[PDB]
Amino acid sequence: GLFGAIAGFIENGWEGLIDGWYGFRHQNAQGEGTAADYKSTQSAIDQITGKLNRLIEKTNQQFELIDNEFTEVEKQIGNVINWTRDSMTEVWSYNAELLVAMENQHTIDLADSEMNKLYERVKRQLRENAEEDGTGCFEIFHKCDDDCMASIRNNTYDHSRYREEAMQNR
Amino acid sequence: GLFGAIAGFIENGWEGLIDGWYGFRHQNAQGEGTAADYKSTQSAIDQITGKLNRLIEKTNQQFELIDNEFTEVEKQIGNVINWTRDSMTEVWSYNAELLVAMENQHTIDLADSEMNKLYERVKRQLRENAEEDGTGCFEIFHKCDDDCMASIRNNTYDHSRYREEAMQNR
Amino acid sequence: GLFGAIAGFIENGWEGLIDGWYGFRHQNAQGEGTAADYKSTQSAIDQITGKLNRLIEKTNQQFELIDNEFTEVEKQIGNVINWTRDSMTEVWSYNAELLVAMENQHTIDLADSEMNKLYERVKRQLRENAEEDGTGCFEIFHKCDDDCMASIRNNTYDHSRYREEAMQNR
Amino acid sequence: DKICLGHHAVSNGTKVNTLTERGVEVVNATETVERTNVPRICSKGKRTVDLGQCGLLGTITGPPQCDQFLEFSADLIIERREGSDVCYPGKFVNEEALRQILRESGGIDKETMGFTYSGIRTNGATSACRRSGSSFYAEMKWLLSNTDNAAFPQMTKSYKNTRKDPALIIWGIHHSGSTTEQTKLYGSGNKLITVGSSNYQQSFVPSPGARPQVNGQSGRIDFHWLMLNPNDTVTFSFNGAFIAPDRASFLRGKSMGIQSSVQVDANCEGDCYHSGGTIISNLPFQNINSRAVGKCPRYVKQESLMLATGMKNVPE
Amino acid sequence: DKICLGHHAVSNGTKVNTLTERGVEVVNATETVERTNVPRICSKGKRTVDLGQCGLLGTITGPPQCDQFLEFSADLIIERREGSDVCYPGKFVNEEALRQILRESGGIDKETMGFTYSGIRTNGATSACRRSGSSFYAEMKWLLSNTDNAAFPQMTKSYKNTRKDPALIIWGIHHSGSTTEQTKLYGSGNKLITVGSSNYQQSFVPSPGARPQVNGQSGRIDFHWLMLNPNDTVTFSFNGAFIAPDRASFLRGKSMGIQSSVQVDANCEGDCYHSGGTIISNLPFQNINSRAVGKCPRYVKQESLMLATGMKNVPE
Amino acid sequence: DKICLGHHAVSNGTKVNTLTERGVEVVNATETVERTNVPRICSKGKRTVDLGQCGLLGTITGPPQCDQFLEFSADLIIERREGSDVCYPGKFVNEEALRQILRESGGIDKETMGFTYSGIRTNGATSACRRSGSSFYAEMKWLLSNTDNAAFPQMTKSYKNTRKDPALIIWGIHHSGSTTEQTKLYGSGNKLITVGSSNYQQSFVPSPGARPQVNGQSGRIDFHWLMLNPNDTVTFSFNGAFIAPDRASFLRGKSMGIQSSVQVDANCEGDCYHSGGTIISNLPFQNINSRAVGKCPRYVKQESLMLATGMKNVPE
Ligand SMILES: *[C@@H]1O[C@H](CO)[C@@H](O[C@@H]2O[C@H](CO)[C@@H](O)[C@H](O)[C@H]2NC(C)=O)[C@H](O)[C@H]1NC(C)=O
Ligand SMILES: *[C@@H]1O[C@H](CO)[C@@H](O[C@@H]2O[C@H](CO)[C@@H](O)[C@H](O)[C@H]2NC(C)=O)[C@H](O)[C@H]1NC(C)=O
Ligand SMILES: *[C@@H]1O[C@H](CO)[C@@H](O[C@@H]2O[C@H](CO)[C@@H](O)[C@H](O)[C@H]2NC(C)=O)[C@H](O)[C@H]1NC(C)=O
Ligand SMILES: *[C@@H]1O[C@H](CO)[C@@H](O)[C@H](O)[C@H]1NC(C)=O
Ligand SMILES: *[C@@H]1O[C@H](CO)[C@@H](O)[C@H](O)[C@H]1NC(C)=O
Ligand SMILES: *[C@@H]1O[C@H](CO)[C@@H](O)[C@H](O)[C@H]1NC(C)=O
Ligand SMILES: *[C@H]1O[C@H](CO)[C@@H](O)[C@H](O)[C@H]1NC(C)=O
Ligand SMILES: *[C@H]1O[C@H](CO)[C@@H](O)[C@H](O)[C@H]1NC(C)=O
Ligand SMILES: *[C@H]1O[C@H](CO)[C@@H](O)[C@H](O)[C@H]1NC(C)=O
Repeated sequence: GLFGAIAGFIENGWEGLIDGWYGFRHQNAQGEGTAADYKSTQSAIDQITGKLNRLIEKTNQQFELIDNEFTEVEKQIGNVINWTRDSMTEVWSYNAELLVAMENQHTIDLADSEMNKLYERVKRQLRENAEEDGTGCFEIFHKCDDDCMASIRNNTYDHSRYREEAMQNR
Repeated sequence: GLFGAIAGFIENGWEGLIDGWYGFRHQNAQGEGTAADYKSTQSAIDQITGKLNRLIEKTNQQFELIDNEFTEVEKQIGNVINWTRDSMTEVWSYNAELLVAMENQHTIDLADSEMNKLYERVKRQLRENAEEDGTGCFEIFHKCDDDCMASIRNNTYDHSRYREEAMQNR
Repeated sequence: GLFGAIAGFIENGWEGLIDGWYGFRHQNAQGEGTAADYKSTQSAIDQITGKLNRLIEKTNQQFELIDNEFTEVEKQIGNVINWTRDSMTEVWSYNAELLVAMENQHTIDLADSEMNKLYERVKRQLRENAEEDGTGCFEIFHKCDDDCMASIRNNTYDHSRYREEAMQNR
Repeated sequence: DKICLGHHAVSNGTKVNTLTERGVEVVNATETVERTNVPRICSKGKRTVDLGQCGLLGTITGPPQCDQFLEFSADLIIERREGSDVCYPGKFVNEEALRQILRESGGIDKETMGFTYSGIRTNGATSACRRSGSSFYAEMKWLLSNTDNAAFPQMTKSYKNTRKDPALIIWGIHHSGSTTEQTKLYGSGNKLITVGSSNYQQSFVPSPGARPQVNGQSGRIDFHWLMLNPNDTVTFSFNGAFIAPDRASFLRGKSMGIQSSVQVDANCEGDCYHSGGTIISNLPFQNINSRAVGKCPRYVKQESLMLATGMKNVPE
Repeated sequence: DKICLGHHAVSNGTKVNTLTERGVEVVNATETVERTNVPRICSKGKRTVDLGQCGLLGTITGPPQCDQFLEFSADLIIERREGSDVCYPGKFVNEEALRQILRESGGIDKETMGFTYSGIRTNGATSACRRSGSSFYAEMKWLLSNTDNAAFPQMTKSYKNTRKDPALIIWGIHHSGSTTEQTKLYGSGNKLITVGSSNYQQSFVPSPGARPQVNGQSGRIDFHWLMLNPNDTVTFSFNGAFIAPDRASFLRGKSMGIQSSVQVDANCEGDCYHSGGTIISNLPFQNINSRAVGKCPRYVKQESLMLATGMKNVPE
Repeated sequence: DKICLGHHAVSNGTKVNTLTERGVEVVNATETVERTNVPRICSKGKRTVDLGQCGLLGTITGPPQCDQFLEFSADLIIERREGSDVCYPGKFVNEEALRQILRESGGIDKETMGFTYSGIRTNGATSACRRSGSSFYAEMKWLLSNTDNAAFPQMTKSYKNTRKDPALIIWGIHHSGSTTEQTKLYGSGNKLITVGSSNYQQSFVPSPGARPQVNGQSGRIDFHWLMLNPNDTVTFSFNGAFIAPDRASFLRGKSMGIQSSVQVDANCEGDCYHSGGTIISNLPFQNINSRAVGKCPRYVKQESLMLATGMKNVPE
């Protein structure tokens, strides 16, 4: 992807993450735990839903028969009709192929973008109190219990509370 | 947006910023001040202008009348003409809708990109002398007067000059 | 570009880099040296190659003659044919122009993306042991010989080995 | 000690194509090309007329198989392969134009031309058009000379359209299987029929001769038509071999016409029809039938075009 | 103590649609679909011919209303609803093809066919074509038998195109309102007109009979046309009921033809025309008239498609 | 002390256009619009028939220049400007429809109509169709009255298509250069030809008269055609001026037809053809000829559209 997170620095996805699209997995004295992120998941879902709302429809444009399957029309006009229809078939097949390829590229890049944004948002929360591993992991220097992990997820984390001990544990 | 700055970590835009598209707002002993960034603003404007130069035109392709509004043409050929015209109307309406939707997505992402680039450019200038707030704000540790703020904006800022005192004020 | 690396914070490209698309240039006690990055180069090449595989072809759609260059068809039907052909010419010329413009935008942004990803990947490897210059350069604090530089390129670099001396040389 | 970010993934992803790669596996995807046909004409809520044995153009002239379709009203008109326009053999000039008009008509209303006759017979009949005995097109009159061999008189008949919509006017020219038959029916001589309106200008001379037998007859009728504008007059000047209209037709409103080989079904609804049934779908494209009509997904050559609805799938 | 980055915003943004969302508000936007029509034919700088009462096909035959348009020169030709091609009633075979030719002609130059006549009258005239007294199509000659009832002689007339461009050749077949009138004008017998070139092959037998009165006349003239190639010859073999061309027409160059109901205006310029006026715009699309001609924005069904020219608007 | 990241660049980049800018210089690029034509018909591996002097429609009737093309077999049929359909002058009604049929035919197989004649001559010949002496269309018979001036008898001839594919049936109507010639060949009187099938219904009366001389002849033949369905019958009822078919034609399979002015070449292969040669290319678009046929890149107005295959070029 363009943002190099999904199928990038994050090695692989989590099959256990059935609660959302993006989530947190932590390690502390109390053990291991997994939780989905609502905002990032919902932003991606709403954007994909928006694409589907646009594409999944046909127009109110009516077309009638201009040739005849039971009694063939005159050959010259029939050949003009077929040439025109085949030309339209070519245009629309090209349009369909390109639309889906473009949308798909954008959809994959969009998901990768949301993953990156979530990573950088957490990075900003934990300033100086943690350092980037490089696998999508943040090594935290101070002790961070389940209430501390939950504060990071819930966006209530206060870095100034732990800064002294974490900075000392550089 | 894809870069998560505009309508992202930056909470909202500034109605007071009438001088450019992107700008700086500072806080120091001398007070508060706002100034627009020329390069980032100009890059965004030139790119949007380029899109308009491409789109705002019609071709030199001439079409003539092939039917008649005063004296109706023969019904069979008239129906072929109408079917063909309606098919073209469908193609072009689809083309127009998709073009504008694609361009608009790109335009919004492009503006968001320029905002992000400006943020990261400043981040690199202030290495170690400041830390990211998370709201698009850089907390500077040393005292930074109007000449110091102007040096950041003008890209003449020298981090080595202030590094010692700022690093000490970790 | 969208990622602000190529023709962005990286001032310019290297004409001497004939081995790949993206590479490393270092400065140490032993001198200067240049080496290409295989993974980033190959990812960009494979993606461009993929675009070409899609575009460089024509369909298996056959069209026959519906008019006549030696003995002109009847004027009315001939004018309908010409109008239809000219309409198709307009559609396809528009399609071709837009396809290439879209692909080109994406191609340039894609290359810029790969450059950015390589930069951030190295940044993560060197955590705390180095700092960003702002020109695409990483100032390393500890002594880094050719084997040390090669370890960064080869992704075998161990930051914990040098962390103490580098952190001390803040 | 550490918190790590991630994304979901599945064992069984779905492949899609992008600008840069074929068969990229994503967490989920959905089809954009419709392949499922309903093998019925889904006619729920629509005034539907299934013509069956009646040919669409027969609704205007009235061979016996069209007796119940002389004044139909419809939103949807269905032609069948078994439909026939004729009883005594023949055909319409500009036939497909007229079919296209009638398919969009909303049906037809009929009104008398007001033609009365003297000095000639009005009741020509044939074993090719049976209604418990020999008969003829219900909307037309086969004008004959009073007795065998007798000279048909030089005749003129006029009809003014006093309505606010155009009138569909039909007539026929009879081509007997032989010159002797032509004389027996209309008397000797080279016959002539002219027809003109303020908009229209055309003539007809019959040509008798042996055609191969169709419905037991070697003769033919050339049927012809014109739209007569409001407060315009058509004049028929004829001197034999003329099949006169008894009634004018008027179009009722709007409809759509289809050709199909499958049964009507009032339990399903759809607006996209083809000979094999109804395409019921909200998808933008279809690969079922390039000649589907109504309000349809666009026909494309591809059987499938999967749209990604999830991120790239990266399993461990 | 701190420097903070930001972007501008407004209270009153403009809504646009994207791939992912409808009605996203942006700082500024601009319309891509033209809705503004100019209710005039904007003809600045163009040689313009407004036909008015003259029908385009009348420029070739010359009924009285076309007397000032027999040799016009034009970049832009304007047909009006009130235009009529005829004085004595009738019509052209393949009429719309001929209109399409004349619309693109750049106008017409006329040259004598060089036909001289003996043994017949050349001055047929009618009250339907008045020029202060009964008259006739200025470019044609109504050939009659020397006296009432007299036999028209079997005639042949030839014209070679000695110019480097094709010649437009017209003729007419007269259908009297009755057989007796046909005899009075051209003598008795079944008449015939053949016409051939190296490229063209076609015949005509007249059919007299009562048509409804138009411009006070129950007869009709069938007008016919062909393009005669450089150094090819047309031969007219006729024996009555023939309206002979007096002059051949030659196309001058290039033009565009339109149909309109609005006034010419030499104060505005435009290249996209429709019946209601001129679309003056640099926008890529228009929703004014699907049948606009010339050099036009593409017609689309949407009334508006706003293109974002600013960032997303995020007010506090 | 430091490691620095970078990307490659060149002195001589290539310019491309993007959504946002014209003439952006990139490291490399490639053309998407084909401009290179091969000035030959690249026919490697294809059964090719170059008609030369034989007109495509002549393959059915058989003027002397088509003697070697009466039963050809082909994947690719090439018409040339010098090709002529006729020897005695004339033309086909609905000519281009018939050309389109024959271009796609795969060639033709011929079978006797099985017509035998008595009471008339069968060997009409002319100096316009020479085969070392006066002759005639190889597939047709010019039926004449037994002796000069003699009455041609009222005739009927029937042919049933007993094959599984439609039969192409042709006939001709002879228009002599004068009425006296018509009498000399077929006897006096107004002649008539009717032709009918279960599908088809049409008549013909000849019109003699002086046409300008073509191949030394002032007369003309009107050629006509119909497709006769499996187990349907065509009946020809005629009484003079009739050019009878000797053989029916059957279509062999599938082909493509082109018109060209360049030589065949069996050393190159291609599937996109135009009058100036062959477009050999894998590129999606071409700016060579809007009327190219076969399997072609799409025609576009632009001479060049460069696709970027490298990053933006940023030299020091
Ligand atoms: C135009 O195309 C149609 C098909 O779209 C052709 O009709 C088909 O003909 C084939 C074989 O000749 C049959 O198998 C099908 O039954 C036909 N399909 C339909 C829908 O009629 C048709 O021949 C083409 N027109 C001309 C003038 O050639
Ligand atoms: C083709 O479409 C045109 C409209 O684009 C039809 O003409 C219109 O007919 C309606 C009602 O019948 C009138 O209100 C309009 O005045 C007409 N518009 C124009 C521009 O002429 C036309 O009937 C259609 N052609 C056929 C053969 O049905
Ligand atoms: C349709 O377009 C063709 C060209 O695409 C016209 O034919 C050309 O006519 C010009 C000048 O009249 C000649 O220079 C060319 O030789 C012609 N080209 C071809 C391929 O024939 C044609 O006249 C147009 N059709 C009608 C009905 O006007
Ligand atoms: C995946 O996509 C299909 C659409 O084809 C949908 O029906 C299904 O509900 C989706 N499943 C999930 C888990 O989102
Ligand atoms: C906003 O857009 C419109 C185009 O519709 C333009 O006329 C106007 O000048 C623009 N305003 C500003 C402040 O850029
Ligand atoms: C650059 O592009 C062209 C395609 O036009 C190709 O032939 C050539 O090999 C390319 N050169 C390099 C160095 O990639
Ligand atoms: C036809 O004439 C009658 C006069 O009785 C009039 O009522 C009607 O409006 C006219 N219609 C038209 C279209 O002229
Ligand atoms: C027609 O013939 C004349 C001979 O006088 C000649 O000048 C002219 O070039 C010829 N034109 C053509 C097209 O053959
Ligand atoms: C025509 O009739 C013959 C009877 O001999 C039969 O064999 C053939 O199948 C028939 N074909 C059709 C299309 O009816």
